[PDB]
Amino acid sequence: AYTTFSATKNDQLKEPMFFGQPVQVARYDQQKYDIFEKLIEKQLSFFWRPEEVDVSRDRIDYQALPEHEKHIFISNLKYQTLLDSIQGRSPNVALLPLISIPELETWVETWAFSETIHSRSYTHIIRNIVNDPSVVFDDIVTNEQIQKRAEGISSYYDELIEMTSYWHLLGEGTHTVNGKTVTVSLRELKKKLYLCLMSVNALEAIRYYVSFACSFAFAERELMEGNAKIIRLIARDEALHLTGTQHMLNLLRSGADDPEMAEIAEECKQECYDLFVQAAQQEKDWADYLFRDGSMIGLNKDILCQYVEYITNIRMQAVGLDLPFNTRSNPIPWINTWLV
Amino acid sequence: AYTTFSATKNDQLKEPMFFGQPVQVARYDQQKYDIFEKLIEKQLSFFWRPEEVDVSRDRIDYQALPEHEKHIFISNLKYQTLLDSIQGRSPNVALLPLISIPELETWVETWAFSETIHSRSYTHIIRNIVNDPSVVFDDIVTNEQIQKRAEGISSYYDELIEMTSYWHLLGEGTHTVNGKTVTVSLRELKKKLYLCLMSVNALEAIRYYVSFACSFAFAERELMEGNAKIIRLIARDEALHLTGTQHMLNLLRSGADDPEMAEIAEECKQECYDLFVQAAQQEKDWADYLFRDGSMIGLNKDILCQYVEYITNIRMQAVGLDLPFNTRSNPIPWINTWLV
Ligand SMILES: [Fe+3]
Ligand SMILES: [Fe+3]
Ligand SMILES: [Fe+3]
Ligand SMILES: [Fe+3]
Ligand SMILES: [Hg+2]
Ligand SMILES: [Hg+2]
Ligand SMILES: [Hg+2]
Ligand SMILES: [Hg+2]
Ligand SMILES: [Hg+2]
Ligand SMILES: [Hg+2]
Ligand SMILES: [Hg+2]
Ligand SMILES: [Hg+2]
Ligand SMILES: [Hg+2]
Ligand SMILES: [Hg+2]
Ligand SMILES: [Hg+2]
Ligand SMILES: [Hg+2]
Ligand SMILES: [Hg+2]
Ligand SMILES: [Hg+2]
Repeated sequence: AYTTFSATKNDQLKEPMFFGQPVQVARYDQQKYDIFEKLIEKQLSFFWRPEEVDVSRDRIDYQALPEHEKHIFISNLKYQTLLDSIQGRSPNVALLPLISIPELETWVETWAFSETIHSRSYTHIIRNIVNDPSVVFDDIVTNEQIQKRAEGISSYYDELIEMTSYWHLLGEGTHTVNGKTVTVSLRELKKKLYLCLMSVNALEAIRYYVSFACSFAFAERELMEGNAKIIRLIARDEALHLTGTQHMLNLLRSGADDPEMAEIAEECKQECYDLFVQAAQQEKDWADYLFRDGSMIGLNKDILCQYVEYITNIRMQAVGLDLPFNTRSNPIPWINTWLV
Repeated sequence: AYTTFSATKNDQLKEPMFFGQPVQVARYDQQKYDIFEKLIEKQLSFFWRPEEVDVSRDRIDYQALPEHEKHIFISNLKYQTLLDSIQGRSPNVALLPLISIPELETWVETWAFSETIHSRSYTHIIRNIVNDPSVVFDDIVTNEQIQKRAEGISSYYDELIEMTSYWHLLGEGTHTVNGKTVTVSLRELKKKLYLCLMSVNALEAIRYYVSFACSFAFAERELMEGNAKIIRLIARDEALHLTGTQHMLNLLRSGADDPEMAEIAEECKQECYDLFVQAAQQEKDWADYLFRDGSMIGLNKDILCQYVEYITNIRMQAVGLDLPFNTRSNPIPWINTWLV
């Protein structure tokens, strides 16, 4: 069913965002949704290369850090490297085979490309501060706690990729594959896309924002400046990445794009709620790992689930869900000097 | 099983380029083949935005152009837009699910991203010279001469993507899928990937350079200089894209990566000869439609035919194939100045 150039002259302004006919000519002169084209212009305007940032003094600062603080810093860096490794390849292998309008196709490619610049940033920081990089890169894959926090991210992507493969190969219906019946259903595939997309939104909206806080706390003490300059540039990109996912989900939820997608949003409302609360909870549980050997000036586990509670509430009402946490002002207003 | 984060701690230096474990950590501190790292570095240095090139006088020059020269100018541009539309998405959908070392994975995504910039520069040129872009864009999909010149490209990719889905889902073996026997072999998928790559090698190395010669012919008569600026930037990216496919193909042939690919390259050497002959022929048959309303003084079918002939021999030799055409000197040496 998938093709890299569908031979049908079709009207790309009238196609749904997903599961319509595959894009053939990449046009940018008109668009169903201007927002995706604007996010492409803005992300190209923000292009930056990690190597321009001097992180040489960070090697000295990290070495002087009080051990539990070296742990807080590198543990958070290791989790940041894991997320951007998944965000470099996955928008592309998971969403590109389903997009039917060109501007969202080129936005998903600009977004995945700015994710690999973030992964390149983390090699630039690690190699500069730790002298045997292999010690931190190999601990990403097997570290129990990084896997508990990231639990569930690969799963959503992988199930969507697998389901997409059945759909494109076999189409809808009940089929037999070696004695087993396999039912392919487009409604199910749309719920899977929807939940996947709400999970990417929770990843960029919440999961990165908790790590920015740990990086900028060091920056407030004039430590790890350098790492902070890079995390600032990354934070500016993520504001756009998050704008993109919020627009995609509000458009699907509003019924403006595919009527059936709005039905699915409403039916899936409780599972979205619980899934956001589980993402927040994983961040909280993580704070226990991070601050087990003691806290640092400006940040501890108490100020952190507070901040995760605050940021989850902001992101959840943005995508029209109900707030799970009791309303707060921002517990760490100093962070806005580094973010927005 | 395809996965976005393989749970196994693996030595990424010992994996093959293709069909080994899916990459989990995107690290850039070490590489099995540093040429892909050097190419990611080079491509990022060459970052350029189309929108910053002033193509306003091109509107006056194109207006002043005689009809048959407008035809030669727009047909060429319509085909280039079709190729980068396919090259923006197809590496990422077809190659990315099969790559096993991080440097090739990020080079394939930086390469695909530079193609969507080439697609975006063509919209910038088109929207500046024509009064309604849709008569250009809507003709591309339906132009039969464009689709005759293009035949082959979308199909190798879709076949490869299809075979990869059956392998990912079903695994190797002989299977019963809806009462039909479906055999999946990794050796046949390897051949498929290998010749997909030979084909990408032939579309980049040949089809693009023909289209460049037709663009710089106007520049040599001091017309279309804004378009000549963009095309010279695209050509500088294409030298990198071509080095990467010739290096992938030559490393697979050397038998230093996967031994079976070195066998595949030997066994399939005549199919690899034939698709280069077929591609060269597609390029010559285009000249009939390209100069159908009349030629230009230094640019006609015989000049385009011996240029295709000349560049096809240079390309085939660089990957160790036999030369099909009579050796000759460059029929249009003026192209050098524009290429470097
Ligand atoms: Fe990121
Ligand atoms: Fe992001
Ligand atoms: Fe290109
Ligand atoms: Fe190219
Ligand atoms: Hg997703
Ligand atoms: Hg997902
Ligand atoms: Hg934090
Ligand atoms: Hg943190
Ligand atoms: Hg940090
Ligand atoms: Hg939902
Ligand atoms: Hg929802
Ligand atoms: Hg959710
Ligand atoms: Hg290919
Ligand atoms: Hg191909
Ligand atoms: Hg030409
Ligand atoms: Hg060959
Ligand atoms: Hg070959
Ligand atoms: Hg000839």
